[PDB]
Amino acid sequence: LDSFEILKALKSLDLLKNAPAWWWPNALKFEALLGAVLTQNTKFEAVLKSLENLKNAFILENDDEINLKKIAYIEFSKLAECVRPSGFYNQKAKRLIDLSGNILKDFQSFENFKQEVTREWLLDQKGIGKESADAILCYACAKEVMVVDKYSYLFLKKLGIEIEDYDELQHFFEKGVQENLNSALALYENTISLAQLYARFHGKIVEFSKQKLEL
Ligand SMILES: Cn1cnc2c(N)nc[n+](C)c21
Repeated sequence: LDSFEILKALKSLDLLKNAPAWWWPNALKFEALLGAVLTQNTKFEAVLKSLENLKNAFILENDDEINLKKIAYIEFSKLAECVRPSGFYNQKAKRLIDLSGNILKDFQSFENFKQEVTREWLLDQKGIGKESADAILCYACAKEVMVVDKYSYLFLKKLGIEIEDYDELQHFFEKGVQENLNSALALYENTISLAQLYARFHGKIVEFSKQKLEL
C-alpha cells in the first residue's frame, strides 16, 4: 500500500469526470489563491459564495494584477463583509489584506509571486497554515506540491495507515508518485505535469471523501 496504488484505484473511479483540468475552479489564477485562504475551516461551497460576492461587487474582475492591488488596498470592513459566507470573516479579511500587501511588497506582482513564492514565505504570513499555503503553491502557482488535509488523514487511516503530522502525510502522498513517476504520468499519457497530477490527486481524495465512497 503506497500512494501510487491509491492513485490508480482512485483514478479508476472517475471522480473527476465533471471537474475542470486542475480540479480547483479557476486554478492558476488569483481567485485560486483567494479560495485557498477562504476555504480554511469551512466548506468550499461557502467559499464559492464569498467569491461570487467579490465578483458581484466588482472587487474581483478579469485582471489578476488589478485584483491583487484591489485586495491589498480594500477597506478592511468592506472585505470582511463580502467574505462572510466562508466564516471567520474578520480574520480572513485581515489575512488576505496583509497577504496581498506583502505579495506586492516582496514580489511586486502576482505574476512574479507565482514564480518566486516559497512555502516558508507563505507560512510567515500571519494566519496562513500549511494546508492553505500548499493549496496556493499547487493550485494558484503550479508548484509540485500535494495538498493534504483532514480528508486525506481519514482516508488513509481507513486504509490502515495513520499519519497525523501534516508534513509526513504529505510526504507519504508525494513519495508514492515520485517513486513511480513514469507510471503515474502514463495513467494520463504524458499530457499533464506532476503539479497538475497532484492537483487532481488531492481533488480525487476530496471528492471520494465528500461522496462517502469505499475503495
Ligand atoms: C478546496 N477545493 C477546491 N475545489 C474544491 C471542490 N471542487 N470541492 C471541495 N473543495 C474543498 C474544493
